[PDB]
Amino acid sequence: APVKFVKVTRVLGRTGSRGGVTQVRVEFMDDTTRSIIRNVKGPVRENDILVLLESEREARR
Amino acid sequence: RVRTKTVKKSAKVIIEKYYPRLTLDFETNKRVCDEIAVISSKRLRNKIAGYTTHLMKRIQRGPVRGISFKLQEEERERKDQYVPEVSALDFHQNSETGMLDIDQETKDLLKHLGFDSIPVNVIPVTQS
Amino acid sequence: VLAVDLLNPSPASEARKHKLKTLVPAPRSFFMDVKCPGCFTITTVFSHAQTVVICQGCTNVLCQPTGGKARLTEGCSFRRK
Amino acid sequence: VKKRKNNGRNKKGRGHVKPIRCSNCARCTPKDKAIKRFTIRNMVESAAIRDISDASVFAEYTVPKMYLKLQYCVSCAIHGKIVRVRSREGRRNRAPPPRVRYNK
Amino acid sequence: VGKNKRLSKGKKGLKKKVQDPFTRKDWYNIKAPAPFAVRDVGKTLVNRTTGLKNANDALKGRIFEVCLADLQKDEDHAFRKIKLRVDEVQGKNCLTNFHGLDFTTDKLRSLVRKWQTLIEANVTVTTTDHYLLRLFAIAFTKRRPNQIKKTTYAQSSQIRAIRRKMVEIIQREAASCTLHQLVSKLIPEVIGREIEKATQGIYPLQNVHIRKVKLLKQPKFDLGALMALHGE
Amino acid sequence: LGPQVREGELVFGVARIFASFNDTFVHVTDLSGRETICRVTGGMKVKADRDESSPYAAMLAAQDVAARCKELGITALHIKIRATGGNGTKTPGPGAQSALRALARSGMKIGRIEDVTPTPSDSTRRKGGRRGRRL
RNA sequence: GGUGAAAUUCUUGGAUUUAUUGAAGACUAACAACUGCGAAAGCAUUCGCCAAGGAUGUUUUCAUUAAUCAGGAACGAAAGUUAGGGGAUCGAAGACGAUCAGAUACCGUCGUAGUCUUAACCAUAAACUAUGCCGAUUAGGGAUCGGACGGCGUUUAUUUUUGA
Ligand SMILES: [Mg+2]
Ligand SMILES: [Mg+2]
Ligand SMILES: [Mg+2]
Ligand SMILES: [Mg+2]
Ligand SMILES: [Mg+2]
Ligand SMILES: [Mg+2]
Ligand SMILES: [Mg+2]
Ligand SMILES: [Mg+2]
Ligand SMILES: [Mg+2]
Ligand SMILES: [Mg+2]
Ligand SMILES: [Mg+2]
Ligand SMILES: [Mg+2]
Ligand SMILES: [Mg+2]
Ligand SMILES: [Mg+2]
Ligand SMILES: [Mg+2]
Ligand SMILES: [Mg+2]
Ligand SMILES: [Mg+2]
Ligand SMILES: [Mg+2]
Ligand SMILES: [Zn+2]
Ligand SMILES: [Zn+2]
Repeated sequence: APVKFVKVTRVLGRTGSRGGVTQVRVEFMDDTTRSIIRNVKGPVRENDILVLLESEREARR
Repeated sequence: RVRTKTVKKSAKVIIEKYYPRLTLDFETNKRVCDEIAVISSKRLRNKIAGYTTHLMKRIQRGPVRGISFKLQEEERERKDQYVPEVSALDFHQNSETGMLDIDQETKDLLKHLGFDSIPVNVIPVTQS
Repeated sequence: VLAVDLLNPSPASEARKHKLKTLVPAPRSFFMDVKCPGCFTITTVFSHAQTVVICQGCTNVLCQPTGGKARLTEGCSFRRK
Repeated sequence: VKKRKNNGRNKKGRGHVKPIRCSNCARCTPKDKAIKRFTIRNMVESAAIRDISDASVFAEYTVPKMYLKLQYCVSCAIHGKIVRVRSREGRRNRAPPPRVRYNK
Repeated sequence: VGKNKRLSKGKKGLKKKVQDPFTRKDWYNIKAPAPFAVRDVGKTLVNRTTGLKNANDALKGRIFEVCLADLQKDEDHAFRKIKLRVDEVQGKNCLTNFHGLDFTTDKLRSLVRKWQTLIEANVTVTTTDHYLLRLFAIAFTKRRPNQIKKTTYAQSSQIRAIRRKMVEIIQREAASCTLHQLVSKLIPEVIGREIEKATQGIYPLQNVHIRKVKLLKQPKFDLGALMALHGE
Repeated sequence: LGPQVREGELVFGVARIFASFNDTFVHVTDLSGRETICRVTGGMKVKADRDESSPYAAMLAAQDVAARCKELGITALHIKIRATGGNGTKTPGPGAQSALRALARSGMKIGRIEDVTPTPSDSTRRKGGRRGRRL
């Protein structure tokens, strides 16, 4: 599968029923113009790098 | 980390009573406060010296409302007698052509009162 | 207010009130004589005429009735009598 | 007791008005009593606007708009959080709320 | 879901043998009438002609929705879509003629607004060539630049005056015309400017438009006229 | 196999997306309804009744539609999305946008956006009663 | 299909979906408002015909002809009744599927009377502004619908006077 690498640029509060998930703005590190919103389970800092199996799906708000 | 009223009142009264002898340096105010005050706690003396040195950092750059010291008041009443040599209302000098502009029924009001000799020019105003 | 002379209101205020709400009612309608361009005759016509007024000569219309005061023909002149 | 001077209806000078159907539970309420909201939005969401733009075949393109007018009964009004309970003094204020124009 | 079928094919059935029905299809081109700029409008698909099943019979009652902007190569008329009905199919070349006109839904909903007055009318008409077609018209009240009053409402007595003037004008314009001449009159929006000019005295009435046109009856086929308009 | 055309030109089809609140339908024709190029629905893609109308299922249904229509030769699409209409919600369902994005991302071309939801001028009485669904 | 989730139900005897055509009955979206009319109940697609009404304008006409009313009389939503026509959609009664300890209910699929109209009865509603009808006086404001009167301008037409 064409797995893609994305990096987080900003964190926008903590969502979810139990605060485990966080909602972030990510950057694809291959087309620096593109940016979407995703959800993450673990702690996240600025300039962290995440591995994304599928990118089309989008999260709430 | 919020300071209570006892420090707030003590810092204000010390600053306004004794402004010039103490400066932005915290170390100096530490020894200034306890010599000229009766304080029963060392940490409380630190509390006062630490907050009081904060005030002069922002007073040095622009005045702040709610605080007044001896040097500060005297500046106000020396500055408040400022007055130009020609009045802003006066127009004999301010306007090149002494004669001024009014509207029609104002000129009619002058006619009613009898002060016709005032040199003015009337211009109509209406948009509708 | 609290001190007014009701006996001598201003003429503007009585030209400003309703025709029935003045101190004494007085009509604001009038008669007029119209000069038809074609002839030299004179006809007396009410200002609020409800009927078409015909001149004695040449049988021409002089006014058209309306809701308020009758409208005169464009090519006509009148003086308030 | 009167809770509201206008009986919460806005109807003075007539006897009857035809009802309408609630857009959520299909209830019938008078038209003057129902809450009316007019909404103007885009066909596609802001993240997808570019994807449509570069997938179009008309060079520059302007996505069309979408217009709806929804209307609810009062029971669905405060359950969908469209409006909420106000205080006794704040009830008599019919000015529309000032929408935020800076968004921090 | 795969596992919800209970009777499947039903009481008793068996699987099929031959599939992929697209091996027997054919492609045809579609053209446009004379007044329009571009003639090619796309391609169409149909089963291949065979015994007992002629192909031409299936390509004689089809209609297509084509936006007028594509036909005229102009983005100003981007809110009007028209129908084309196929009549005769020359070899690898479908020929069509006029079948109607209509606005898009979003433009129509974007025009209607609160605190204004909406005027609407319709009328049937027949041409010198025996075509019976119906036209709809619409207009709205116009605000004045120096207006302070919140709402612009017209009196119903005036409304009937506009409706009468529009109907009389539309009938007069469509009294002596042919379909080619009339279509040449819709695309420059000729009708609107006389409607607004004539009703100018009663009320401004901005945005005068003809909402839609639909035809009800047709005369004999008369292939000579169709070939007259096609193949120019 | 496909319509012969020069490489510069591109041929058009039309996709009619029906997005209700219980299921989503993607159906592609050829500028007329007589001939159906392909049709797929969320039900095949999903494995559970609950998710038959989900955006993810609509995306999956749009992917194999694009794949299936690629070899037919059609290269550009017009779209006509519609909701239930009539006495329905008249608001497109959640799986509306999803499939449209998946169509754009898969490589398909887009033109002439439109909405074709049917609206009544004055309808018959609608189901529910005078008191509505009281749950 | 439908739901918080399912089932009853329809489907290669081609369900659901796409386009074209035809018939039938009901209803008049958006414009539609702290806006209009009527004694109230009530009244919204176009046009033709019939009689009726309020307000304004008036140096027309009669000259107390008036106000409220025990008994009495006309109209009077929805549902309901008696005879014909019509019977699309919803849907009392009824029959099934779920939930629940039980569920003759709330949820879902069907479905009779009824829902429409013609000719006659019935006379009750939170029929509410919970506020009887006529007449006089009492405080500031700004909107708004209909008629009349005065005025500076703009717009515009076979254009002026009119209309906005
Ligand atoms: Mg009234
Ligand atoms: Mg009532
Ligand atoms: Mg509840
Ligand atoms: Mg079928
Ligand atoms: Mg019908
Ligand atoms: Mg009105
Ligand atoms: Mg209507
Ligand atoms: Mg009695
Ligand atoms: Mg009844
Ligand atoms: Mg009945
Ligand atoms: Mg019998
Ligand atoms: Mg019967
Ligand atoms: Mg039920
Ligand atoms: Mg039913
Ligand atoms: Mg009673
Ligand atoms: Mg009572
Ligand atoms: Mg009463
Ligand atoms: Mg005037
Ligand atoms: Zn004469
Ligand atoms: Zn509701």
